[PDB]
Amino acid sequence: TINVYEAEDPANTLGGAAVRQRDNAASGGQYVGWIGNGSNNYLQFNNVYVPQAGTYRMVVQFANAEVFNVVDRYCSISVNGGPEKGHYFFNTRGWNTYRTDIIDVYLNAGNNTIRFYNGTSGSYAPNIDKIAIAA
Ligand SMILES: [Ca+2]
Ligand SMILES: [Mg+2]
Repeated sequence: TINVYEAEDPANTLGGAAVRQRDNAASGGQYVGWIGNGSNNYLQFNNVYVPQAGTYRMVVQFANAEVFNVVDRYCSISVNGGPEKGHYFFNTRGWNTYRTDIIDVYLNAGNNTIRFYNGTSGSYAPNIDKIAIAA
């Protein structure tokens, strides 16, 4: 681990309906919800800093208890305004149950942005607790 960033960090940008909410079960006692149902309802991590250009592992801590019978939640991930990389996040079976999954990201030396969104009407990303970047 080279850096951890809480979703609710006040440095971050929340668009639209995305919102910081309290959960004692979450890291830092908060998470970001209502990411999705249109690309304007986004979470952007600002100033994700690494010393070297390259591919890193981004460990995402999240909750997803959607049912249709559990289902995955899709999220689009854009690095530095780049093209979306889609990820299907498994079901944690409870909205207060936070697990992790890994997504590879290409970062520049210095500060980077990472945006989480889902542009599909009625479709939501998981709730995001925090991310960690590992070299
Ligand atoms: Ca958190
Ligand atoms: Mg995985």
